[PDB]
Amino acid sequence: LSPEDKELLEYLQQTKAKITVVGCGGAGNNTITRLKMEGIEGAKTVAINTDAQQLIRTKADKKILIGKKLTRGLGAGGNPKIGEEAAKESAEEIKAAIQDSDMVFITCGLGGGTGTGSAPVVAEISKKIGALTVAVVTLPFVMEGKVRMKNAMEGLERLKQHTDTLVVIPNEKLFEIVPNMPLKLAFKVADEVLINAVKGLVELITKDGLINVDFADVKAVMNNGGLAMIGIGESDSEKRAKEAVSMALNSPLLDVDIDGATGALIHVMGPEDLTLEEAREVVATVSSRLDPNATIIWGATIDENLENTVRVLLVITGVQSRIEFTDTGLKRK
Ligand SMILES: Nc1nc2c(ncn2[C@@H]2O[C@H](COP(=O)(O)OP(=O)(O)OP(=O)(O)O)[C@@H](O)[C@H]2O)c(=O)[nH]1
Ligand SMILES: [Mg+2]
Repeated sequence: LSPEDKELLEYLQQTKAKITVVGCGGAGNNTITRLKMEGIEGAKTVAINTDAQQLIRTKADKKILIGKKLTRGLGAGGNPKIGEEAAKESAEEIKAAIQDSDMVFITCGLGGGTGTGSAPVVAEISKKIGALTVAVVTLPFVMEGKVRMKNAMEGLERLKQHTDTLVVIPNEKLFEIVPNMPLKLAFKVADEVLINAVKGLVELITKDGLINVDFADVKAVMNNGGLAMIGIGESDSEKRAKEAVSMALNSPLLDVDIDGATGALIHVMGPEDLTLEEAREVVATVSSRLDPNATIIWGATIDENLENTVRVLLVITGVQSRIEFTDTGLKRK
């Protein structure tokens, strides 16, 4: 290289796109494990919990047992305050774990004591170190009781204070996707949605695809994405790309008016025969449903575990004005 170049390269050296995914509580830890085992691209995984037993059986690049002096390696028993105090107690360790991150993904299942309580603390620390802070969390099933939904919503309120974009997935809507779903499989299905949402969002930024997704653009949109929701769809039919995005746009997980949506992140995933043309048809379809001033970031990657099905992950941001926070869950305005 040359004097100018060599300098630049060195510059690229220091700077980067350090992404860290943090899972809190059992649900959060279970998510991290899958990401680690199936190997999420260009992202560090961190699992944190008060329950040492859940944490020891968890797999991640780093593990932080929080609340040692407070919970003595035991869970929070559903007490959000314990999870908060515990996270506060381990603020330094958490900070060390996510230090130097350009972006931090906080994932957990709201409703318990650790995830609900610690998540907002990890988020605050994440912002203090200057990382684009994004959370992907789930709301509990109705069958879990009002108390769980209350703590969840309360935690969703605290969380919204420290995040740049807060993606919320209502588990209850999972029953609308698969009506005859056996109870013993509810959480196995939720696991799948969570993984597809987090991995899908992360790899959209880190995985080489048929088109380049710029990190600066991703910042611009997530920096103030506010409250966000997702849509998932896949098809192998004649118009696979057309059906997939149609499914995603009609997904019950995306329970809200998207016309006022400020932006969107679209991740098209398919087998080796995936073409840029299909990707564009997906974007075009979504583009018409949102405000013409909305910013749309999109990518398209090959997933060899797809055979001949195309998958579409939709993330609609800035929809908090079309939503209201009740202790029974989110309600459409
Ligand atoms: N996807 C997924 N969701 C889960 C699973 N188990 C729990 N949930 C959901 O996640 C919510 C929080 O539960 P946990 O993650 O177990 O709780 P925790 O954060 O560890 O908190 P404490 O046990 O009270 O210390 C529950 O209300 C369920 O909605 C699981 O294995 N997978
Ligand atoms: Mg626990």
